[PDB]
Amino acid sequence: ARSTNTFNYATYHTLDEIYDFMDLLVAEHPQLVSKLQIGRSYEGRPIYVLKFSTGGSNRPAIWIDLGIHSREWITQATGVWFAKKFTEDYGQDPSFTAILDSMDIFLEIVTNPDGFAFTHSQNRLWRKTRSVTSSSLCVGVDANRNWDAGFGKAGASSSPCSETYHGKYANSEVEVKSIVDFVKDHGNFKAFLSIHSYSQLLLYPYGYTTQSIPDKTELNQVAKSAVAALKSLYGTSYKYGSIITTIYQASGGSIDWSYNQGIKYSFTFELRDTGRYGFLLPASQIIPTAQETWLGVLTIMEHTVNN
Ligand SMILES: O=C(O)[C@H](Cc1ccccc1)C[N+](=O)[O-]
Ligand SMILES: [Zn+2]
Repeated sequence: ARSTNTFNYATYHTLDEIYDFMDLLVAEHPQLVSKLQIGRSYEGRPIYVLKFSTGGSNRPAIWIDLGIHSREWITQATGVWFAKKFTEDYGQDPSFTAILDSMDIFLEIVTNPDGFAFTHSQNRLWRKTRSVTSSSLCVGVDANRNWDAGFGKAGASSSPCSETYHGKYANSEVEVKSIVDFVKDHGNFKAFLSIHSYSQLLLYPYGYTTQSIPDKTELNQVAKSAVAALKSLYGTSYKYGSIITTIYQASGGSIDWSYNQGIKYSFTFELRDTGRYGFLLPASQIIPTAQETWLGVLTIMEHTVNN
């Protein structure tokens, strides 16, 4: 409602409620958190990134995006919880305090706001952006097939009506270009975490090719350690490995792009569950999901500051 402590973390929210939450958290924690507008969506909604910083200086940074696929409600709900948790644990958890004392975190809670608004007003299962061209009656692009990393290769669809439509060219979606510009402008990201649901997976690059990344051994073990940390709280069991070996080919993906920019700790989370409820994860699962996922993310961040 009126403070981040009266905000209900155990229910799903609208775009406007999440956007309001950001302003409240900035107001309450002005020495730690600022709200950045990195662009506007196809339909002209502001695209917001929360910056968590204690100072500097172009500090080494962690990127986290949630809700690129709009129907994956657990992700935006987890993003809100993450934002609050950062303000809770800074000054409290020594490990996390050390991360924020030397690094910045950039958190994008609603990466596809038009899709999110649309899952509230029209179609709960909508996944793509809401871009339209006169070239087709079909709406939207899969924003996680739109990145300039194996763009247009097997693992995406060239058909505008497809749910995995890659768009006409790489970065055609302003929601993607806004991130690309921000990350390129910055130049000093060390981790890039893209949060999705569902399937309980922790994935590293690549999706578009079977070629092993030169950091495979390391990321595989970081992934194993993060999965163990996550499992430790409530027993939630994740599988892990490269995108292509674990699911299948997928092209134009965010972490393939981020990894190719030299951002080593590039991972994609697929949160709860494994299909019991699927996209329609019960609200009662929001806080436990956010809690355990935090443990996994923290594990990755600790490897970033110490490397
Ligand atoms: O099919 C997809 O778009 C995803 C598989 C994937 C996961 C990470 C990078 C690229 C692709 C899963 N996603 O949450 O729907
Ligand atoms: Zn997704």
